[PDB]
Amino acid sequence: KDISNVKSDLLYAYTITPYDYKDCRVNFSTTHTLNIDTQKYRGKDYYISSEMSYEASQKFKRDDHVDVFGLFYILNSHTGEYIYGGITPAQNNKVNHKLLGNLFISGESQQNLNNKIILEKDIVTFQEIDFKIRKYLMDNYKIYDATSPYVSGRIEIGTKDGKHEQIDLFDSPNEGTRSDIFAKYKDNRIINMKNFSHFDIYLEK
Amino acid sequence: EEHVIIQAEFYLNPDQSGEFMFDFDGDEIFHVDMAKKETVWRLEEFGRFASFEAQGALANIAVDKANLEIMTKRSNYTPITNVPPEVTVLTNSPVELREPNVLICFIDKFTPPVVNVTWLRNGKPVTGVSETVFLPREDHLFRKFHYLPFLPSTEDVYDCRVEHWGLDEPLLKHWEFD
Amino acid sequence: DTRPRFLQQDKYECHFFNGTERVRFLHRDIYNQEEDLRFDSDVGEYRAVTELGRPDAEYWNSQKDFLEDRRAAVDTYCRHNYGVGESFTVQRRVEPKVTVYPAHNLLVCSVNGFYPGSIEVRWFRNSQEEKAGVVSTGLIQNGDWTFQTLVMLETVPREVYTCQVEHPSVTSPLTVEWRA
Amino acid sequence: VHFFKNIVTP
Ligand SMILES: [Zn+2]
Repeated sequence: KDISNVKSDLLYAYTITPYDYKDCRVNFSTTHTLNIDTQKYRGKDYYISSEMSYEASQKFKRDDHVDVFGLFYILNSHTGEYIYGGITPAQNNKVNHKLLGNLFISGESQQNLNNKIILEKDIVTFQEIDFKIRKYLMDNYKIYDATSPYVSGRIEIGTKDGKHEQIDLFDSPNEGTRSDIFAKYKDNRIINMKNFSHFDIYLEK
Repeated sequence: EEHVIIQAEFYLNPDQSGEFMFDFDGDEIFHVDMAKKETVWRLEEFGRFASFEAQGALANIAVDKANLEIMTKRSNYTPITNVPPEVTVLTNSPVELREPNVLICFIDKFTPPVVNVTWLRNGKPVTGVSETVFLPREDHLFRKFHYLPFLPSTEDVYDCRVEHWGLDEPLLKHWEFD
Repeated sequence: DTRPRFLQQDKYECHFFNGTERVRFLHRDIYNQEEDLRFDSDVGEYRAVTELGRPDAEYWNSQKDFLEDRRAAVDTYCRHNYGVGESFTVQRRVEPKVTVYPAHNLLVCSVNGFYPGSIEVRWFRNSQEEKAGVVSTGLIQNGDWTFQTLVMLETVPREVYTCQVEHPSVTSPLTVEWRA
Repeated sequence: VHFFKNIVTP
């Protein structure tokens, strides 16, 4: 899977506007799924179906109020909208978290990307964090452009406990479609900013 | 205070020699060589666990030199008070005939990080190399460790000859089995 | 050689408390040996430590920018590096190695090649932890991430006294008896 | 692999 193909798949996959509906009800809840009534946003009888692992698929339950933030993998499907994870306990009080970050490029000098990304939730999904950082990286470093040098790199989510969680930046499994690329988000993994220390970026070539 | 990591770097004149390093809880995690421009691990195995862009440290050094000039003047040209080094020679392990060992010559509490150390067996100088870089002291002085692997005996009498612009005469240290 | 020397030391230091619960960053500009300029998280801006360093303080403090980068080192620098080395520094353990040899008879217990420096050495006689009449070299830095220490016991021989050593790299206390 | 980060001196 020559990186050359990896890259374009990501570029194309990630050139997208996320679904970002705030404080919506959960109509029903199963395992694989979780129904959310995005009625006060899109339209009459519309909604959002978030696909997610069992573990995660069971913490939420009907009537629940939640925040959606997911990258789609299918469209023009009537009244429905489908994503993987992207669900966190709704945020009630306004907040703002300027993220701190280091940008190491194999070859160039250290550079830091502090306060260049702002999260507006206390509890957030790695999806949401992963998305914005990538979008930023794209918008300025063109990390997925056919011409971009970078042959590889990753994201490290630094916690205050002193640990890092990797998130490969050039990884296109299977066919390499938004469905393949965006299904790792099933785990609906989240994080509490009280524990987010900083993030690190690594780019080779 | 459970642990302390220190990024210690200096620049001296007219020697025009810098040094950059990380000190963890006491030891040198690693240092950058201004000569070969290559990060050097105190423990060769560390490199397998982490990397550090050598080029980076040299940048600072550049800056540091400059700060020296801009500070040298600002201080109305007042040099550095030489501060003699307190030598001392311990042993890597309980000496026992023929069984390989190491003589350690711990130089500590000196400040102009400039020194000269010579090893002596019976009396004639002995050479290969083996030494650390100027480690920092909470009082901004220095301590350096020099080494010499020897094969214990009883005939030989080793010597660590420390030369510093502190003592008006070289500093010698004797050592031998029993 | 009489040529004067002009030194310039810079120490960027990280202090960790309870793992990485709460850290502390501190930058120290040092001309020759006096700490003239400073900067502490607990403070937030550069402070002068000696008149010689004020000119700079006011300067850098005028660049809000550069001052945010330093304010964020407890995160992007300290906790980070702590965690980048974690594996081979804080979690480093290296089993000692004790031997016994006679220096009022003489006894000397040598603990070599261990790490960390937190360690405990004991002298027992048949059935009692004799804590009296024993001098020690204290903990000594070797330069290669390993310590050493010698505890000198002072007693008259006859029986069988032994050194008992317990260090964070071995749960079951290590032992070495000496036939007297 | 990981990278130790150094405080850039301005
Ligand atoms: Zn980090």
